[PDB]
Amino acid sequence: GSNDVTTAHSDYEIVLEGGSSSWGKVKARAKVNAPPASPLLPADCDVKLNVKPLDPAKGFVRISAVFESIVDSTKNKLTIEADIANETKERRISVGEGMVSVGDFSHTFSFEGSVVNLFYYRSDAVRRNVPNPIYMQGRQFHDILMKVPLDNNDLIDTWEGTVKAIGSTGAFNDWIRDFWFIGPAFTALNEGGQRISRIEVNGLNTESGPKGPVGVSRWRFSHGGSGMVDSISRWAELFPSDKLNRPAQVEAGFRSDSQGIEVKVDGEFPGVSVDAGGGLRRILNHPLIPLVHHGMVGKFNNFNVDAQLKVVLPKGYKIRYAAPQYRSQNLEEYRWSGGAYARWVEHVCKGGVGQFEILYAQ
Amino acid sequence: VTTAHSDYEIVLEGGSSSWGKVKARAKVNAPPASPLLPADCDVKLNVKPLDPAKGFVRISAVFESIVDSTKNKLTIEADIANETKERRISVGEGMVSVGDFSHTFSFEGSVVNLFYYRSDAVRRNVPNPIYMQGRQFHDILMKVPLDNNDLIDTWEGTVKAIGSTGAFNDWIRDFWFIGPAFTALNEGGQRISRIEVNGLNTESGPKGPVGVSRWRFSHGGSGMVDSISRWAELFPSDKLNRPAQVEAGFRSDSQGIEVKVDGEFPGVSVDAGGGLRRILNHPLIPLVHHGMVGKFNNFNVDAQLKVVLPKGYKIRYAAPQYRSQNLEEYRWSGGAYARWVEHVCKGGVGQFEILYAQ
Amino acid sequence: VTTAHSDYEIVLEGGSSSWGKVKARAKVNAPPASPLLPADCDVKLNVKPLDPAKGFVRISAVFESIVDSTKNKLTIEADIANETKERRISVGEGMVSVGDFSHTFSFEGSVVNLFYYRSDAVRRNVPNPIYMQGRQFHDILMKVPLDNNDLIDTWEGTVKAIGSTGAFNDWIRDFWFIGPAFTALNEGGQRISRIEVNGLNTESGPKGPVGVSRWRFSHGGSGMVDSISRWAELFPSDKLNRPAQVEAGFRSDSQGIEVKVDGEFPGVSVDAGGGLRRILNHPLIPLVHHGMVGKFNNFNVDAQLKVVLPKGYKIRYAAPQYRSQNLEEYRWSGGAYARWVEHVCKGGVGQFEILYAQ
Amino acid sequence: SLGIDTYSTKTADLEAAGARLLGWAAFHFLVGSVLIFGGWRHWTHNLTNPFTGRCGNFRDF
Amino acid sequence: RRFLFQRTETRSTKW
Amino acid sequence: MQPQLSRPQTASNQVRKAVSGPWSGNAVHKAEKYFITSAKRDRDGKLQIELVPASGRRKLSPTPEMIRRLIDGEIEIYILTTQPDIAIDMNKEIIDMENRYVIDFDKRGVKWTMREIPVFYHEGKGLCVELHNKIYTLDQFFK
Amino acid sequence: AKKHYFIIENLCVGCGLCLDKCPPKVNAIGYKFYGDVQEGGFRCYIDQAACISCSACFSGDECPSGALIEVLPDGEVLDFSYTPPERLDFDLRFLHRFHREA
Ligand code: BCL
Ligand code: BCL
Ligand code: BCL
Ligand code: BCL
Ligand code: BCL
Ligand code: BCL
Ligand code: BCL
Ligand code: SF4
Repeated sequence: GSNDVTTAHSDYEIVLEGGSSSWGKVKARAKVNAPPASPLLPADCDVKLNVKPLDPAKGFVRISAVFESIVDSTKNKLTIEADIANETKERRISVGEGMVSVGDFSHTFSFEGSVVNLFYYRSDAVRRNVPNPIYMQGRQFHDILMKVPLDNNDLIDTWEGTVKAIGSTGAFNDWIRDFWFIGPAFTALNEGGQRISRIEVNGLNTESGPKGPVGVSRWRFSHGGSGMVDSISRWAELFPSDKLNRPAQVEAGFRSDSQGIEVKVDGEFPGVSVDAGGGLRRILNHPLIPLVHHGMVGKFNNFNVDAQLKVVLPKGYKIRYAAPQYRSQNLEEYRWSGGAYARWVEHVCKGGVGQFEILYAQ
Repeated sequence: VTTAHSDYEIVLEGGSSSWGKVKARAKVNAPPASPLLPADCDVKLNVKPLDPAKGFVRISAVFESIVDSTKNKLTIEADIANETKERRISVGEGMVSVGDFSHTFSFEGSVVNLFYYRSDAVRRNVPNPIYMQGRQFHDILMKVPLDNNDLIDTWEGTVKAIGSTGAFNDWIRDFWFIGPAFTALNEGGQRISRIEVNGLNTESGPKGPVGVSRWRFSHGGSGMVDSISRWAELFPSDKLNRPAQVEAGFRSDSQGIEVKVDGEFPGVSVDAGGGLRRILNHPLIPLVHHGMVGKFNNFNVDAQLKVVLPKGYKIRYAAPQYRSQNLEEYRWSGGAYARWVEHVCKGGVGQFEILYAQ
Repeated sequence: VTTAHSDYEIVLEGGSSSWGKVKARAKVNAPPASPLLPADCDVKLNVKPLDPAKGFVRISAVFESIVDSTKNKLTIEADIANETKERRISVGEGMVSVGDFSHTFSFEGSVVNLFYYRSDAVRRNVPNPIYMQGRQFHDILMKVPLDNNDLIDTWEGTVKAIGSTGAFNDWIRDFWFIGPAFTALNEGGQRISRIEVNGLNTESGPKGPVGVSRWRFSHGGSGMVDSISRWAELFPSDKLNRPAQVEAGFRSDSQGIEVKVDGEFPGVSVDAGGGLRRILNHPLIPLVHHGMVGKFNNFNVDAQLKVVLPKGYKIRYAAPQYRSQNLEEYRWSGGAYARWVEHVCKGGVGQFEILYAQ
Repeated sequence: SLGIDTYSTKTADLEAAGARLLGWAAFHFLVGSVLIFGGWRHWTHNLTNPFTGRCGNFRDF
Repeated sequence: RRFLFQRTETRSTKW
Repeated sequence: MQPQLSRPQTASNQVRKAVSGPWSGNAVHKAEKYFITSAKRDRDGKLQIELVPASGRRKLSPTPEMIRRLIDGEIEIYILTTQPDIAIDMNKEIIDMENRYVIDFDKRGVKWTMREIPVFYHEGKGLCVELHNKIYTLDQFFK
Repeated sequence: AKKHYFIIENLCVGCGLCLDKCPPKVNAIGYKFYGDVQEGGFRCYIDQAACISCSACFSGDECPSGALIEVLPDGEVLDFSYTPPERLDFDLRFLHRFHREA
C-alpha cells in the first residue's frame, strides 16, 4: 500500500531551426488520471490555429482560430478569421470576422480591432542591467468595432436586453466584468495580475446590413498587468510577424472524460527560439499566464508526474547551461526526465513559475 | 499519513417529493487552518412554513462555538418568502453572544437577485447550465437595541466614522469580511459593491435606544457564486411541506478535524429535465471556499458515499461510477470516487452527476 | 521525494524581558517559483536606539541579492519612532543598486495606523485575538538626487505621465507590485488605496537636481495583515535596551532552496496573563504568502523546533505536544508537529502556540 | 532432473538433497524479494536508483 | 458522441 | 405497512397505509394515481384541469377536497408529457435530454420516448410541476 | 385508429411482454438501451407512427408496472384493463369464539 499516487504522463518534443530562423516544431502529449475541475463533464475540444503571411510590405498576417468543443453533450464551436498587423511598434491593428455556434444557435461577427500595449516605464537601467527581464508592467487598450447581424430571435433579444441595461443601469461599465468572466475566469484574472478597467462604450446602434439588421458595438476596455501578463509583458514578441515567412499551424485538443485529461498538442510557429546575446540562443522563457492559470486546477490532486522533454537542435548547435541538466544526449537531441526535471514539471503543473532556461549556440 | 475518513449518506424520497436524509461524517487527522484553536462549533438549522398561502417560512439557525475557550453563540430566526420570481423578502430577529457580551438584533431585509441575461439559446442548448452570472441587491433594515455601554460605544463610533470619512462605503468591506473572507470573496467570483448607508438613526424603543440602520449592497457573481446562479434552487419554499432540519458542527483541535452533519430538507434531488431526476449540482462556493484550506496537507482519503434511492428508482450516468450496489443502496468508494473526493476537498469543481429516475 | 529539512531554535530570556535569539535553517529540494534563477539574498537588519527620550531607534537593512547573475543591493537606515499610539514617524536615507546603476534616496515618512473598532466587548472576551481589521495610512516625502541620466529620464517620464494621464493614481498599483506581488496583495487581505500625490517638485541640492516626491497612500487589511492587526507588536521600542540584529538569506538554485536565518530581538515572547508568557502569535502574512509559493511540489518534511526556556520556565499546553523536555531544552519533531510544519509551509495559519511560566 | 532432489533411499543422500532444496528455497526468497520490490517500484512509476540517485525513464531507457 | 459511449457503459468498478 | 416490516429506507411517500392495500385497486400504485388529461381555456383565462384516474372511470377536477387528499399522501397526479395541452416543447425537451445518454441503435427510441412527470401542491401556487430545475405551475405557465 | 396506447418510459421495466403481443407487420414497440440493462436501461417505446391501435399490447393484461396506458379517444387515460374496486378493509376478529380479539 501507498499514498494516493495519481500518476500523470506527458512527453514534449521541440525541434528548432538554425541561423536567424526562430521556428520550432513543438509536439506535446499528456495524460493525467485525475478528475478535471470542470462543472460540466465530459469536455472535449479541438483547437486549430492557422497562420499565413498576407503581405510583408507593412505586416498583414492572416490568422485563423477554430475551436470545436463538446461539453456535456453541448456542441460548441467558434472560428475567428482575422487580419492582424503591427501598424506601429507600440500599436497593433486587426480586421477580422468569425462565428460562434452552440448547439443549434449560431451568430456571425465581423470586427475591426486595435490594441495599444503601453509599458509604464522604459528605463535603460533595467534593459542593460537585467539580461533576462521577465516581468514588465504595462497596459493594453482594446478598441473593437464588432458588427453582429441580428437574424435570430435570441440575437435580437440580446440586443435590446443589452441596450436596456446600458440605458437603465449606470453601473453596466463595470458590472459587465462579472458576466464577461464566466465562473473562475474572474478568479484567474487576479492570479495573473490582470486588472480589467471598466469598459467604455462609444455607442450601440443597428443599421440595415446586406441582408438584415446588424448590431454594431463600439467599445473600449483596458487591462493592466503586474508582470505575469504575457499578453502585456511580452507583447512585442508574442506576435512574430516580421520573422514569419511561411504558414504557421498549431493543432491542440484535450479529452476531459471526468476520469482524466488526455492532451494532444502540435505546433509550427516562429519565435520558439529567442536570442540571448553573443551568438547564444534560448528557448523562449516560459509564459507566466499559462502556468499561473493552470495552477488553479493542478493543485486538487497530488500526482507523481512522469515527464519527458525532447529538444532537437539544428546541425552544429550545442546546448549549454540547461537547468535542470539534460538527462541524456543522443548526438544532437537532448532529453529531460526524472530527478530535478520531473520536480520542475510538477512545480509548473501546480502553478509554479520556476526558471527552466535552455541556452544553445554553435 | 494524514488519512481523511469520511462517510456520506444520501437517502432520497420519491414521487414529486425532492426531500432527502443527508448525514455525513468526517475525521481528518490534520491541523485546521484556524489562527485560533481549538475551534469547536455546533450549528443547528430549522425551517417550517408559516403560511404557504404567500410563502413565509420560519427558518431558525443557532450557531454555538467555542474558539480558544471563547463561547460564541449566534441565534437567528427569519420569515423568508419569495415575493417575486426574482425578489425575496424576509423579516426576523436574533442575538449574538460572545462570552459575557451579548447584543440582540431584529431586522427586515429584501434581497433582489438579477441575472445579466435571460437568453433562451443558452437554455435550449445547455441542458445543465452551471455558471450563471448575476447580481444580488440586498436591502437590509436592521434594528439593534443599545443596552450595554459597548453597544453605545459601537453605535457612536460608527456614526462618527460615517460622518467623518467619505470612504466608509468601501472601507467597510475590510471590516465586513474579517480575515481570509476577503480572499474567499474574490476566489468565489463574488464582488461586494460599496454599501449605500441610507441612514443611521437611533430612537428610544420599548426599554431604551435602538440603533436602526438602513443600508444596502449589491454583491455580484462571475457564475460560481451559489447565492446568484442558483437563486431559485437554494430556497425551495414551494416544495417545503414539513419542518426541515440540518444539524452540523465540528469538533476541531490542533491535531485533528472531526465533522458530523445531519440533514432533512427538500432540494436534494432536482429534476434534471423531462422527468429525469438528479442529485442537485454540487454547490460550488463551499468547494472553492474549502479550496484555500483543504490544500495545506496531502491526505489519504477513504470516502464512502451511500446514496439510497427510493423504491423503483434506478440510476443512469453515475460519473464516477458507483462502486457497489444493493438495489437502492448505491455506494461510491475508492477508485475514481475517492479521487474525485480528494479533488473536491482540495478545492476542485469537477462534476459528479447522479442522474436517477424510476 | 522532495525531502524538506529544517531546524528552528528559540532561546529565550526571563523576567520582564521578551528577548529571544531565533536562528533557523531550512533545506528544500523543490524548484523555487522565481522566473529568474538562480536567485540569492542576503538580509541584514540591525536596530539600535538613539535615545529613550522620544523613541528614535536606528534601524539598518541591507538586502544583497544576485538574480540571474544580476547584482542587486538595497541599504536603508531610518530613525523610526511612535510619536503617538496610532501614528509612527520615520526619517532615513538609502540607496538601491542594480548592476552598475544605483540611486541613493532620502525620505521622511510618517505612518498612522487606525483600527476600525476598539470595542471593549472583543478585548474582554477574546483572550488571544488574531484579526484586527483596519487601515494603515502612509505619508512619504522622498527626495532622490538626479545625478545619472537614467534617474533624470525616470523623473521626467513620471512627471509627464502624472500630469497627462489621469488614471495614474490607480494604475501605479499595477507597476508598483512586481509580478506576483499584486496577487499576494489580495491573497493576504491587503487593499492598496489610490495614491494621491501632493506634488513632484525638484531643486538643486549639494551637487545637482534632486527629485522630491510628496505622496501618500493607505493600505487596508481584513485581519491577516500583520502590519495593521499587530501594529503595537511589530515595533517594540520600549523593550529594546540593547542593539538587535537579524541576519538572513537564502541560496536558491534551479533545484533547491537553502535558508539560513539568524535573529536576536525582543518581542519573541508575549504575556498571556497571570504571569504566564507565550511565544508570539505567528504572523499570518508570511504564512499565507509562502502558501502561494509553497504548494507547487509535494514534500516530506523533517522539521525540528527547539525552544530553550530560561532557568525555571516550563512549557504548559504545547499544541502539538513537544517530544522531549531535556530540562528547559524542549524539542519538536515529527508526528503532529511535522504535519503542522507542512501545513504552514503550504499556507496554513493553524495555531501552534507555546505557553510557559516560571 | 536438475539434481536438486534425489530418488535416494539413504538418509545421507537426502541430507544433501534437503540442503540443496533449502538453499534453492532461500535463493528463491531473495530473488522474489528483489522482484516484488521491482514490481512495487514499477507499479508506482518511481524508477529511481536508490544508490546513485538517478532516475529511469520507462518510455526511453 | 464520445460522451455517449461513456454514458452507455455498464458499471466497470466491480471488485 | 409497519416501519419495522418494510425495507429500511422507506419514506411515507412509499409506505402505504390500508395494510391490505395492494388488492384494493391496482397493485402497481400504492396511492391512487390520477392523470392530467386535458387543460383547456374557456371564456376567462382560467384553465380547466381534468383529473381522470388511472382506472379511467371518472373525470374529476383538482378541487379543494382532492387537493387535501393529495397533501395528505393518499393520491398522486401525473401529466403524461405527450399531453396535447402542453406549453413547453416536450418533444424537443425529451429528445435533447435523451441525446445526452441514449445511443439510437434503433434510431427511433428517443423520438418516441414519453414519460410521466409528477405534480405537487404547495398552496400559494396551485398544482405546480417542477421540471428541468424550474417550478412550473399548471395555472398558466405549464398548462 | 383512435385510443392510442403509448408506453411510459418511467414505469416500464422493458420486459417486452407488450412487444410480444405487437403484430410483427407493425413494429410499433421497440427498445432503447442508453446503458446497462441490469439497471432498467432497456425501456420500451411505442412508435405512434407505426401503431395501428390493435389493443393487443394493453388488452393482453401483462404490463407489470402499468406503463401501458391506452389514452381514450377523448381524454381518459387507463392503466390496466380492469382495476379492483378500491375497497375499505379491516380484520374481522370475533369476540369469544374463533377469535377472542384482545
Ligand atoms: C488574452 C489577454 C488579453 C488580450 C490580449 C490581446 C493580445 C495579446 C492581442 C489581442 C488582440 C485582439 N484582441 Mg484582445 N485580449 C483579451 C481579450 C479580448 C477580448 C474579450 C471578449 O475578452 C476581445 C474581444 C479582444 C479583442 C481583440 C481584437 C481587438 C484583437 C484580435 C483578436 C483575434 O484576432 O482573435 C483571434 C483569436 C485567436 C488567435 C485565438 C488564440 C488566442 C490565444 C491567446 C493565442 C494562443 C497562441 C498560441 C499560444 C500560439 C499561437 C501560434 C499559432 C501560429 C497561431 N480581446 C485579453 C484581456 N488581445 C490581438 C491584436 O492586437 O489585435 C490588434 C493581439 O495580438
Ligand atoms: C465578444 C464575444 C463574441 C460573442 C461570442 C459569444 C459566445 C461565446 C456566446 C455568444 C452567445 C450569444 N450571443 Mg454572441 N458574441 C459576440 C457578439 C454578440 C452580439 C453583438 C451585438 O455584438 C450579440 C447581440 C450577441 C448575441 C448573443 C447572445 C444573445 C447569446 C447568448 C447570451 C450571451 O451570453 O451572449 C454573450 C454576448 C456577448 C459576449 C456580446 C454581447 C454584445 C452586446 C449585445 C453588445 C456589446 C455590449 C458591450 C459593449 C460589450 C461588452 C463586452 C462583451 C461582454 C464582450 N453576440 C461577440 C462577437 N456570443 C452564446 C451562444 O452563442 O450560444 C449560447 C455564447 O455562448
Ligand atoms: C488536509 C485536507 C482536509 C481538509 C482540511 C481542512 C482544514 C485545514 C480546515 C478544514 C475546515 C473545514 N472543513 Mg475540511 N478538509 C478536508 C475534508 C473535509 C471534509 C470531508 C472529507 O468530508 C469535510 C466535511 C470538511 C469540512 C470542513 C468544515 C467542517 C470546516 C470549516 C467550517 C466551515 O465551513 O465554515 C464556514 C465558515 C464561514 C462561512 C464563516 C463566514 C465568515 C464571514 C466573515 C461571514 C461571511 C458573511 C456571511 C456569509 C453572511 C451570511 C448571511 C446569511 C447567509 C443571510 N473537510 C480535507 C481532507 N478542512 C476548516 C476549519 O474550520 O476547521 C475547524 C480548516 O481549518
Ligand atoms: C451568503 C452569500 C451572500 C448572501 C446571499 C443571500 C441569499 C441567497 C439570501 C440572503 C438573504 C438575506 N440576507 Mg444575504 N447574503 C450575503 C450576506 C449577507 C449579510 C452580511 C453581513 O454579509 C447580511 C446581513 C445579509 C442579510 C440577509 C437578510 C436580509 C436575509 C436573510 C437573513 C436570514 O435569514 O438569516 C438566517 C441565516 C441562516 C439561516 C444561517 C445559515 C446560512 C446559510 C447560507 C444557509 C445554509 C443553508 C444550508 C446549505 C441548507 C440547510 C437548510 C435547511 C433546510 C434549514 N446577507 C452573502 C453576500 N442573502 C435571504 C433573503 O432573500 O432574504 C430576503 C436569501 O435567500
Ligand atoms: C450585520 C451583523 C449583525 C451583528 C453581528 C455581530 C457579530 C458577528 C459581532 C457583533 C459584535 C458587536 N456588535 Mg453586533 N451585529 C449587528 C448589529 C449591530 C449594531 C447595529 C446598530 O446595528 C451594533 C451597534 C452592534 C454592536 C456590536 C459591536 C459594538 C460589538 C463588538 C464590535 C464588533 O465586532 O462589531 C461588529 C459590527 C458589526 C458586525 C455591525 C455593526 C453595525 C453598525 C454599528 C451599524 C451598521 C453600519 C452599517 C450600516 C452596516 C455595515 C455592514 C456591517 C458592518 C456588516 N451590532 C448585525 C445585526 N455583532 C461582536 C460581538 O458580538 O461580540 C464581539 C461580533 O463578533
Ligand atoms: C509591509 C506592509 C505594509 C507597510 C507597513 C509598514 C509598517 C508596519 C511600517 C511601515 C513604515 C514605513 N513605511 Mg510602509 N508598508 C508597506 C509598504 C511601504 C512602501 C512601498 C513602496 O511599498 C513604502 C515606501 C513604505 C514607506 C514607509 C516609510 C514611511 C516608513 C519607514 C520604513 C523604513 O524606513 O524602513 C523600515 C524597514 C526596514 C528597515 C526593513 C525591514 C522590513 C521588514 C518587512 C521587517 C521585517 C521585520 C523582521 C521580520 C523582524 C525585525 C527584527 C529586526 C531586528 C529588524 N511602506 C506595506 C504596504 N510600513 C514604518 C513606519 O512606521 O515608519 C513611520 C513601519 O513601522
Ligand atoms: C520607493 C521606491 C524607491 C526606489 C527603488 C527602486 C528600485 C527597487 C529600483 C529603482 C530603479 C530605478 N529608479 Mg528608483 N526608487 C525610488 C525613487 C526613485 C525616483 C524618485 C523621483 O523618487 C526616481 C526617478 C527613480 C528612478 C529609477 C528608475 C528610473 C529606475 C528603473 C525604473 C524603476 O522601476 O524604478 C522604480 C520606480 C519607483 C518604485 C519609484 C518612482 C518614483 C517616481 C519617479 C516619483 C514617485 C511617483 C509617485 C509620486 C510615487 C508612486 C509610488 C512609487 C512607485 C513607489 N527612483 C524610491 C526611493 N528604484 C531600478 C534600479 O535601481 O535599477 C534598475 C529598480 O529596480
Ligand atoms: S395497439 Fe397494436 S400496433 Fe399499437 S403498440 Fe399495441 S399491439 Fe402494437
